[PDB]
Parts: sequence; C-alpha cells; structure tokens
Amino acid sequence: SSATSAFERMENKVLDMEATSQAAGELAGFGIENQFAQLEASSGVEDELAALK
Amino acid sequence: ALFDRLGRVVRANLNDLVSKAEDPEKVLEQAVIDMQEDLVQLRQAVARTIAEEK
Amino acid sequence: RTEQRLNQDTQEAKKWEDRAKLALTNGEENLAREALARKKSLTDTAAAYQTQL
Amino acid sequence: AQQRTMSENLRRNLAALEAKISEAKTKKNMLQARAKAAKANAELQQTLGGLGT
Repeated sequence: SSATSAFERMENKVLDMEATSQAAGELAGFGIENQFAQLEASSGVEDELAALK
Repeated sequence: ALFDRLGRVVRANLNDLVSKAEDPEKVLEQAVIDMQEDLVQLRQAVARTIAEEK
Repeated sequence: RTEQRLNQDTQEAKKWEDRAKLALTNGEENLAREALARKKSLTDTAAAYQTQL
Repeated sequence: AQQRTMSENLRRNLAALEAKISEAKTKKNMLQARAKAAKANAELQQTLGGLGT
C-alpha cells in the first residue's frame, strides 16, 4: 500500500547519481559563458558599422 | 608462412600451364579485338555524361 | 572532403552574420542573439576542419 | 521549480551527446584511412623483407 512511500526514497537516491553525473559534465567543459562573451563583443562592432553607414 | 608458400605453388603451376596454351599470334589478335569493343563502350560512357552537360 | 566541409561552414556562418544585421534592424534581440550563437556553432566546427585537413 | 531543475539537467546532457557524436564523426573521417594505410603498409613490409613468402 502506497508504492510512493518506498519508491520515492529510491528515486531520491537515483537523483544523487544524476547530480554527481551533471556536476562532472559541467565542470569538465564550460562553454555557455565562452560563447556568450563572443556574442556581446560582436555587437559593439555592429553599432560602429551601423553609425558609419 | 607455410600455407602462404603452398598457395603460391598452386598458382605458379597454373600460371605456367596457361602461358603454354597462350599462342602468341592468336592471343595478340584477340586482345586487339577486345580493346576495340571496349573503346566503343567507353566512348558511349563519356557521351552519356556529356548528355547531362547539355 | 575536409576542404569541402570547411568551405560550407565559413559561408553558412556568413549568412548568419547577415541575419544578425537584419535582426537588429527589425529590432528583435532574440533572433540576433540566436544568429550569433549559430554563427559561433559553425565557427567552432570550421576551426576543427582545418586541423582535420 | 522542481520541473525547471529537472528539465535543465536533461537540456544540458542532450547538448553533450550531440557534441560527442560530432567528435566521433570528425575522427571517423580520418580513422578509416588510417586503418586502410596500416594493412597495405604491413603487407608491403613483408614484401620488402624476406619474412613469409
């Protein structure tokens, strides 16, 4: 009675394994910020080009 | 090494035997005939590629 | 093959650069930022190509 | 709030796999040629030497 009462506790510890996996992946390769800096640097030049024409 | 040697021997004996059956006058004539048929097919192969150029 | 792959990426990346000019004109930052993100995605692949060549 | 945390974990690991497949495809281009080269070279080394027949 109530599969949830036991099963969720198991899921709550499967979650830890995923969290460990996630942290390892993010730590190994960060690319969002590196890509992001390129975007905003690109923009400043576009303003200068726009102003001239 | 061992099987490799024996398999060469089988090929080698056959190679000698077929060369004996190659007469030089007839085999030469036949080869020229084959080449002429091949040339026509090749000309048509180029023609069908030139077709898509057009 | 390597040469051929590199050729594609550099020029599709340029079409994104053109799209970014339009996006700023229209006034849609989201498309402009996406265009820059897509441009970078191909810039990174193009770089990898020469190495591979 | 829970869904948003779960979705991010899934969204991130999708990007990692797509990148991983790209890494494999980029190598596969050159690896295939390496394998073909090695065998022909090995066959040739026997020919140059006396080893085998």
